[PDB]
Amino acid sequence: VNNTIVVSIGQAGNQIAASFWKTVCLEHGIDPLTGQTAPGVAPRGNWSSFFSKLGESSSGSYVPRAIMVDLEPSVIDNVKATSGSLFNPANLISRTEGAGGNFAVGYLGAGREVLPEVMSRLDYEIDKCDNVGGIIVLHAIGGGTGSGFGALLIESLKEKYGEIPVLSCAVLPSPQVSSVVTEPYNTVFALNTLRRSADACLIFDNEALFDLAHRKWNIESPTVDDLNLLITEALAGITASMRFSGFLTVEITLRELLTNLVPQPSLHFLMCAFAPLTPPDRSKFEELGIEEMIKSLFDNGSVFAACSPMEGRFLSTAVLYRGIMEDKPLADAALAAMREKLPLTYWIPTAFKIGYVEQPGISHRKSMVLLANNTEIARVLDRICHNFDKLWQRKAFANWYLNEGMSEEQINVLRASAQELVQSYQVAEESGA
Amino acid sequence: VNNTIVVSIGQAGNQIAASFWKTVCLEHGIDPLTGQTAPGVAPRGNWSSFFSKLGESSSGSYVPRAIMVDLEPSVIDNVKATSGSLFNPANLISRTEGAGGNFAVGYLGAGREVLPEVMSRLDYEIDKCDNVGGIIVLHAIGGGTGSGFGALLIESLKEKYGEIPVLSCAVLPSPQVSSVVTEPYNTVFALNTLRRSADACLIFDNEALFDLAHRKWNIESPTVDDLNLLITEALAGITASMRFSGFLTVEITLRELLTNLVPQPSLHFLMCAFAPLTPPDRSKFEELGIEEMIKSLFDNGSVFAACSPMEGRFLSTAVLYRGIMEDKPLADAALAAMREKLPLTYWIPTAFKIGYVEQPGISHRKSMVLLANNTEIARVLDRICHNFDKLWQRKAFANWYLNEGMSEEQINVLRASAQELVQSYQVAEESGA
Amino acid sequence: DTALERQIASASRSVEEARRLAYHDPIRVGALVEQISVLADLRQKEGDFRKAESLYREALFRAQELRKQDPDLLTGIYSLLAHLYDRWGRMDKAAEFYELALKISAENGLEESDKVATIKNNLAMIFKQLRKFERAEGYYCEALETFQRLDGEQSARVASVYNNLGVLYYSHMDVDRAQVMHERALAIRQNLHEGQMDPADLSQTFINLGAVYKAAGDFQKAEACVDRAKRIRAAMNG
Amino acid sequence: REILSIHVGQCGNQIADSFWRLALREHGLTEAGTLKSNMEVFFHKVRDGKYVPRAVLVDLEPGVIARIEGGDMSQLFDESSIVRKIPGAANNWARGYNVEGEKVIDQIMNVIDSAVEKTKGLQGFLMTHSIGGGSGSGLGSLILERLRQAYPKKRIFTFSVVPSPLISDSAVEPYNAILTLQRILDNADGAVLLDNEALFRIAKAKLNRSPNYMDLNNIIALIVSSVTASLRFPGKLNTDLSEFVTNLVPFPGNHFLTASFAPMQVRTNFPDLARETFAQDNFTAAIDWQQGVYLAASALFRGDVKAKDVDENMATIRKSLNYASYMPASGGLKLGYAETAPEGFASSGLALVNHTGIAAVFERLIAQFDIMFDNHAYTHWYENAGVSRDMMAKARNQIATLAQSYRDAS
Amino acid sequence: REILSIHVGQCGNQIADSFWRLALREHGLTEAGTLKSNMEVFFHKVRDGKYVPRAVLVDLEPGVIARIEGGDMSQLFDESSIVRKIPGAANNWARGYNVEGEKVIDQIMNVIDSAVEKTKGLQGFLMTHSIGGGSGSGLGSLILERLRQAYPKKRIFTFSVVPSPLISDSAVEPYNAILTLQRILDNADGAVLLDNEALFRIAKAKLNRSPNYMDLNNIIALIVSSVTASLRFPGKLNTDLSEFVTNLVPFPGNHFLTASFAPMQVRTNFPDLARETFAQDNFTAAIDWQQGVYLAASALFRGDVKAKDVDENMATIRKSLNYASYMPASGGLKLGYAETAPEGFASSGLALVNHTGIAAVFERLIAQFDIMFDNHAYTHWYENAGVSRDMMAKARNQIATLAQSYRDAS
Ligand SMILES: Nc1nc2c(ncn2[C@@H]2O[C@H](COP(=O)(O)OP(=O)(O)O)[C@@H](O)[C@H]2O)c(=O)[nH]1
Ligand SMILES: Nc1nc2c(ncn2[C@@H]2O[C@H](COP(=O)(O)OP(=O)(O)O)[C@@H](O)[C@H]2O)c(=O)[nH]1
Ligand SMILES: Nc1nc2c(ncn2[C@@H]2O[C@H](COP(=O)(O)OP(=O)(O)O)[C@@H](O)[C@H]2O)c(=O)[nH]1
Ligand SMILES: Nc1nc2c(ncn2[C@@H]2O[C@H](COP(=O)(O)OP(=O)(O)O)[C@@H](O)[C@H]2O)c(=O)[nH]1
Repeated sequence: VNNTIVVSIGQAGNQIAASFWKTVCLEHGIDPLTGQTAPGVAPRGNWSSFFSKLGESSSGSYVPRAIMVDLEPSVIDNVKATSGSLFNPANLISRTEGAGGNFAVGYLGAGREVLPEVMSRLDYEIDKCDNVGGIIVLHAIGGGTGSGFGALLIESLKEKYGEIPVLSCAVLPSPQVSSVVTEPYNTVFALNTLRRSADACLIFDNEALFDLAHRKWNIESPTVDDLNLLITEALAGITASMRFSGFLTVEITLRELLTNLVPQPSLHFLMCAFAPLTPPDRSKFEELGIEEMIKSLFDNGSVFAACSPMEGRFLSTAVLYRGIMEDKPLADAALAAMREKLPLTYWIPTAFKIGYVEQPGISHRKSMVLLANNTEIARVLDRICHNFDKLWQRKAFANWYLNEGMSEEQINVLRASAQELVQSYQVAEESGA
Repeated sequence: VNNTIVVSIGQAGNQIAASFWKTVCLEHGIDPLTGQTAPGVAPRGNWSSFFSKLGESSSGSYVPRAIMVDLEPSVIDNVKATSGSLFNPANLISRTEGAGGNFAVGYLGAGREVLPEVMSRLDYEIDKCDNVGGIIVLHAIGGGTGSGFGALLIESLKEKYGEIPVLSCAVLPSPQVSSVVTEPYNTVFALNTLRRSADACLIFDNEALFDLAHRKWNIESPTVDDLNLLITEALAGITASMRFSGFLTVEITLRELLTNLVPQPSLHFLMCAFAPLTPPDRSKFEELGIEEMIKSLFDNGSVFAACSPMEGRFLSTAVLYRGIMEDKPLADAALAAMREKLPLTYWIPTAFKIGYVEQPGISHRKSMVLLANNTEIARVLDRICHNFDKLWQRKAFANWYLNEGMSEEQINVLRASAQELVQSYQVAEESGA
Repeated sequence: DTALERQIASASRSVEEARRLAYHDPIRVGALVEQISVLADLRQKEGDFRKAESLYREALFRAQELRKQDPDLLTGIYSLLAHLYDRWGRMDKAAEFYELALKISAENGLEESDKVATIKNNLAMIFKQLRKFERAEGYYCEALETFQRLDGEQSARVASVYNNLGVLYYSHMDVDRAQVMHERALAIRQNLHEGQMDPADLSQTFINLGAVYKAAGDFQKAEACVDRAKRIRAAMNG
Repeated sequence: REILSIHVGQCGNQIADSFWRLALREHGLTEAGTLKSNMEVFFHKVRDGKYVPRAVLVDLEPGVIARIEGGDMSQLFDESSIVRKIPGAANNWARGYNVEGEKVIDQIMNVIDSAVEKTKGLQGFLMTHSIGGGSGSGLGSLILERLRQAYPKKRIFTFSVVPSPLISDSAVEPYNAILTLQRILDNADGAVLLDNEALFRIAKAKLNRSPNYMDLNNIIALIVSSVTASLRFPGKLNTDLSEFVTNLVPFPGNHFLTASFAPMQVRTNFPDLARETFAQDNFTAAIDWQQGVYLAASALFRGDVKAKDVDENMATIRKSLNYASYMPASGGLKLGYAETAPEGFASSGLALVNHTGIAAVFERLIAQFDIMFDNHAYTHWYENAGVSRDMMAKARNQIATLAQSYRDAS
Repeated sequence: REILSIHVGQCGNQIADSFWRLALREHGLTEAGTLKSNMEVFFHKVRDGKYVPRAVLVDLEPGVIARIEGGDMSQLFDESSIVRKIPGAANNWARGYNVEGEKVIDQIMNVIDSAVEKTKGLQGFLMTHSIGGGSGSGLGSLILERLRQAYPKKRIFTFSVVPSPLISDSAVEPYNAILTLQRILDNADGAVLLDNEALFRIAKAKLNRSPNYMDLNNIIALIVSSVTASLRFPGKLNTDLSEFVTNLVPFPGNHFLTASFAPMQVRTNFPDLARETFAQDNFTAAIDWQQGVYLAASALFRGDVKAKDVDENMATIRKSLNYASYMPASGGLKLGYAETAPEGFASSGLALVNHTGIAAVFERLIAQFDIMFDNHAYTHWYENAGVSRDMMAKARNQIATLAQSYRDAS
């Protein structure tokens, strides 16, 4: 089956992937603390999309196709304490110093040091794959490692392989408050890579992921244990078509997902949404039907993004149903109303790539995942382009980017290369209007 | 052939008809759980008296001419679980609320609601008939549905058609204990209909049907599975002349049966009896000859009625032999002794309408069925007339009959109309003495 | 299977969800009210007014049980019951319930609130129907001042109260004051084009000006108004 | 034919812990609500597996449901099918009917209405409470008004628990019955009066263990189930809830029924179950016997009870019984069957008996009311909470009529 | 007269699970391939009992056959009659035709050639796919080239499934039709265009159950069988595959057929089956009707259908139909019969209808192509995988000719 590697860069990408392989292993009926399945019985679903057979005894551990890369040791040592013998600890690479909001440490620095060791483990995974057809890099677009080495690694991987999708499932900076002081820098330095050398960059935003766990999962303080579960359940939702060969499962590979969702090579920043956002308190009589999950998919406060999705133009949309469906013609006819309700872009007549997966989610029985390639995703990056310029008219922080090896000529290119990105939806908004 | 509809009202009428169409289908060599016959071969006997050709492939189901009506859903859903695709499920009408010993729910109430739907299915059956010559309504004269809607339906059917016999094969209240607290009410309210607008009311009594399965079918506790088989074998005995065109079968239609058994329009309450009451344990060397079945027909504890038959006057008698007979002159000469033994009514010189059917019964090889129009059948209804008056001097239960739409003036009419019934045999007893 | 039955099923689930939420967390009363308003609307549309009333009473009991009393919430709930009574045709009860709302606000801080100005407007309208002109005028003026202080003079809500006063004065044949009111309403309504005001309100103002000018003996300006209303109502077909 | 249930008061909700642990056993469900028969009657089918019951656990003093929804049964009940509010209808009818009743009655009805608009064949209300306290009898008197005013054509069966004749158990308790027995007489189509003196004794002969109000309620919770188990376990002689009003309630006042259970997997050969069912000591009320003739008895025999036996057993029983003069010789006793016994039993029996003896329960509760009302003996707790003496003497003049309506029915 | 079958794409292989479970039923075989009629048509006689079908289960994304050859049908298909390869022709014509197509097409043809050198009377190709995806439409477009280049004198019937007019179901799907409908128009002798909007509706009226793509394909799998059941269940008026090109395809472009099935063991009296067969709502495409006149309809009535009835039924139907002006008065409708109905039915019907309405399917798929191609709206996935805009606009200029070729045929 189409194998797929989940590379986990940075603290924000690892702590998603700490919770992502918790989910995926529990999704395949595999113990997430040992790597071994239930004794003697096969794992449910098609395990070999993400996993690898370690030991031919049918009860041994299944090592996930996952390299966890971060320049700070405390993140993966948290994972090594909370995974046991699940991961391959040759893939759980760590360093000492860290990056610390400095792009030019993850990209050209301590991340340059790990790059001969990281790529010597992707080559270990890919040669171990049957035929790998996607690489899901989990990082943030805010830090020094996830946005630094994530910009390095993806440009070190399509440059090497190139015939493989790189879905950079990434976490944008929240606009409510910046978790890094150099966070509108580090995005624009990664928007060089995540525009040019990544086939798609699935965004997530920490503001919207707070609101979708506070107002929707009805808790007071949504921790990062639950931000990395809203993301996870979406990342374990877009990859349910990759991992399951069921009844009428529309088996969507990453390339099969991105041919439907990347219209032209500079329009591949995808948002996401999940349904139902019913809390896990067993609201059984309030479980949502398919006619009303799609009504809750496309709310303005339902996507995992700072922008307002229905205030702009949905350019390419991919609604990935996942679970027990009784109603195929009631499916796709709710989207027929949503073809009328939602702002679409003629420039495209119709775009709803609809996945079914009969294997249900862990938390949900009838779960829906959206991937709307929106034009509003430039309006998230309009904030980042503006917060860059306020920190470039002053020529902000200091030498911190410049002493590591970057130049003022290069930084103005990458601002333009993010300006070329933001205009590339502004090209596609009014022409799509 | 003369088609004949078996309408099944109430729980007591349906559970007879649940077992009646078990018998009749097995009697015609038709599977009672699918409706289809044995593959390729025709059903034995003349199927089209009770059945209908559904699908012209000669192996498809034969839908019986039967509408099952009851205001409680659990009775017909028991039949739908125990008939399969035999009945036409447009005829298996059910409701939710039920009647519950209230005549004025089956007659003027929830039974009034089903009456446009019930009569739209009798019209479906009758138009499907070749030329229908009898309607055998199976109910009880005790409940709120069988005695309520059975009083409604029969007055809604002779009022509509009128040129058709209505043999209300009905189950009187047992005098040993009342299964309904308003059971001597509900009879007298149905003795309006079953005297006036029914051409005959074949009675059955749950006391005698216990004794004829305990003392005769030698079991300890006769269940309602075996009350509805003593009745059934009698109802599949009076209808063997209707359904079989054999060697020397005296083909007795309902009108052909009631011209011999209804002397004047207020004397059409008929008892019944069956012979042999040999248990089904294969008492082969104790199988009864025709000279001694007739000795067991006319015992006091041999009729399906609370009254003692030989203690009163047999007004019109119809002994329906059914099975393999070797002895035609030994037949009818046993009845020549029974012309002398039995109390007959000059007022009639002779009355023994004698059916032969060469097609034998399922349970019996030489089976005999009696239909004695007795004068004692007022003595069953003398009990009901007395138990009405004890519950009318007090003006019993409450508003339950009166709030539904009935009046105290109407109820005193129907007591008189049952007093006109009881005196109508008291007219015919001493004048027949 | 009917569209209304579908809307009810959806609105009921949504209410049941907010009920359960307020079981787990008794503080979340405001959201229950919102969900209730939608379901109560639907019950009114089908004519089940007692069901609608029960929903609002339930909302009210939850609000009353809060350990920290929320007078603003109670004010709003009473005004929803008042409006329910009004649509039901129970005119006295509608006035009584708006008055209860106002009394709760007057006793706490909320004299100069959004809700209170709305209530005074709606109450004034009921007083017009009760044929109590002086009481209607009083409340309309208070609603007018409060909206003036809360929103600019240039707002939809100010123009609405101007309009309502206009109709009040017109109905008691004070033609002069009717004119002033409707012109002030016209002035504001012209300067406010977007989704902050639909054009059908602008047409009502011309319609109302038409009847006022006609009553004033200026049949010329009357027809000019009636014309411009017709132009507007026509122009919203496209 | 899907019966809503209401469990008001501490007495009723403690039966709800007994009833919905016996309704789950007879339908064969686990305690969480999922599948381990017409299950549609008591249970609303939310999903394919989970069956949420059609019960409101309406209650003041919210510690009773904290026992229910704390330990083992929190997943079962829906929490939009409940009400919990402090204060606690302070064993005071006027708190339960007027003060803390009007706070919850908009929430009670809109939770009933959200449970009966999911129905698809609503027939009845097994409203379970006592006529003794202030929540079961006060708010129980208020729900009966508002439910009959909302559903005037549906049968409302009240499953009361009378104050004990033995001692009080509450001081103002004979006030709280007559203020409730008014509204039961005005609204409910038939009430089952149960008595904790008889529920102590019959459970004392049942168990080799001194009972408690969990063990007492399992006598009630079978009677609550056996009344409506010919409605959901059909069998033969299908007796719905509409036939417990037409058959057992002769006059428009005499609708207070005295129900027994038998046997008290337990098998019983059944010539003696009918002698156990209509034992005078097995009826669950301190009704009068030496000056008491029945009006209309019932007999719902469930399980492995075949109908041939009642022609020999029940006709023998009805000769042993004492009916009114205006009831016929072998008649006056309706019957029914179910095709499934309760879990733990193999052949059960029930007997709703409408009897003049239940007026002795009424005459006790008036003779207690007679002294206690004229001397203002707890009256100011009603007067200073909404309910005047005019409203309370008028409650007496119906029950004094009702205690006479059985003496007129002899 | 032994028809090879090809099942390319997830859409086609899911029909193969429906078709070879209906081909085994109509020939009366078990699911393993052995004997439980001309069985030589679909099935290669390997041994005396076991009949291996003449199907290639050609597929990318090898999880579809993992459903087939995992559960209950692994013993049926020969595994030298298959191809399974990752990656999965990524809903991308250029992956299916050029990138991952040229990897498998040497294996596809040499498995076809190993299946047609076992024949002994090869006549046709029931090649089953969709024109929507990248495997069924991409590699389906490649097989049609290589099979016509290898067998230019054999009838190649394409059983397509059109993209829905309702919504997309794939983003780049109007590209993948016109890139495929070119090669169907160039190579295949007659195509049956089916539509999942009509397959939803007609199955919705069939079942009392909301359909799925297993239930939708049983409408197709009967149509796939009923076309070629006058070829294997002979009867009278033997219609082979050579008569669906000469009779139903007037001009050298108009070979896209809209097939219905009726009845939708089910018996039908047959004056109404002909009214059900040529119901406008029973045709399995969203063809135009208010601006649509037929060219050439067919009627394959199988089972217990005797030929005297069509002189009264079908002559009545053809008066109700709308043909072109250049078709005769009672003519223009060919007929056929089989002596054996499908299992489960007793008298079936089929209707291959060549109609100008199928150009409205073409006009939709060009009007979607018109906006989407000029704005490069998914074009770079073809350009960066072999297929240029010159190769794709040339695909449009044949289908824009083809959409005109029906408007020239009115
Ligand atoms: N969703 C999610 N986001 C996180 C988490 N931890 C950090 N982030 C975000 O990730 C961004 C950058 O942190 P990171 O890349 O881990 O810094 P680095 O390790 O120095 O590269 C910050 O803006 C945080 O808001 C987490 O656990 N989940
Ligand atoms: N023979 C026979 N009689 C029955 C059966 N079930 C009930 N009965 C009798 O029918 C009478 C009335 O019951 P029924 O009409 O079914 O009540 P309803 O459904 O409420 O109208 C009772 O007196 C029972 O004795 C049965 O299965 N067979
Ligand atoms: N059968 C039964 N009776 C009870 C139970 N709990 C209390 N009682 C009796 O019910 C009567 C009324 O108390 P109750 O109505 O619970 O008070 P309230 O809930 O505050 O209105 C008391 O006299 C108790 O003897 C119980 O669980 N079962
Ligand atoms: N009739 C039918 N249509 C299907 C089935 N599965 C998918 N489809 C439709 O076929 C179209 C093409 O998908 P497909 O060709 O399977 O993708 P590919 O195999 O990756 O080329 C989609 O638009 C689906 O709506 C099926 O089993 N039956």
